[PDB]
Amino acid sequence: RDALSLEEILRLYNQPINEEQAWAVCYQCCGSLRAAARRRQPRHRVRSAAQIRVWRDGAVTLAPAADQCMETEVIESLGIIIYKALDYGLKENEERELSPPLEQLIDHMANTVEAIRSYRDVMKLCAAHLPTESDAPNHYQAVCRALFAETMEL
Amino acid sequence: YKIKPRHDSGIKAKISMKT
Repeated sequence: RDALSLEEILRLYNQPINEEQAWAVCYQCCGSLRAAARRRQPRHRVRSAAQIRVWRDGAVTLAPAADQCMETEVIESLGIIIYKALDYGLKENEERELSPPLEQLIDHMANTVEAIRSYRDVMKLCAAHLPTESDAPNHYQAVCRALFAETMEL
Repeated sequence: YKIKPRHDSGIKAKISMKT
């Protein structure tokens, strides 16, 4: 097989993703969505983790759900789905403590803050999490590549 | 990772209200 859904990955591990994987899926998915916007592809909200496809080479793409849409709404729905992958298997009354830069990323993506407006803004914030910003493409590809290979061993 | 009791109007709570 060449791709696993984020949903499959969560089920196989029966535990949430780690923080680095959240940063990486976010960066990588936004990279693909940005390439698709260049070709005026139809925009789809991320309804569940099933739509997020992690590939053997570490690319991450967004499939349409089996069933107008602003760029910000795709981002918002991705932010929500990523948060649920970090929260996977927790009781409704418990809450994972995220590092502050990652909480901030999610808060801004989901518009729950008490300012991100494109795929490119999300990528900039993900790149800034690394000590050396220019390592982002190779590092985040490597994280998702490892996430795939490891899940395939189980 | 650290687990703590759900925070009133923290991130988990704000996100539960969007869905």
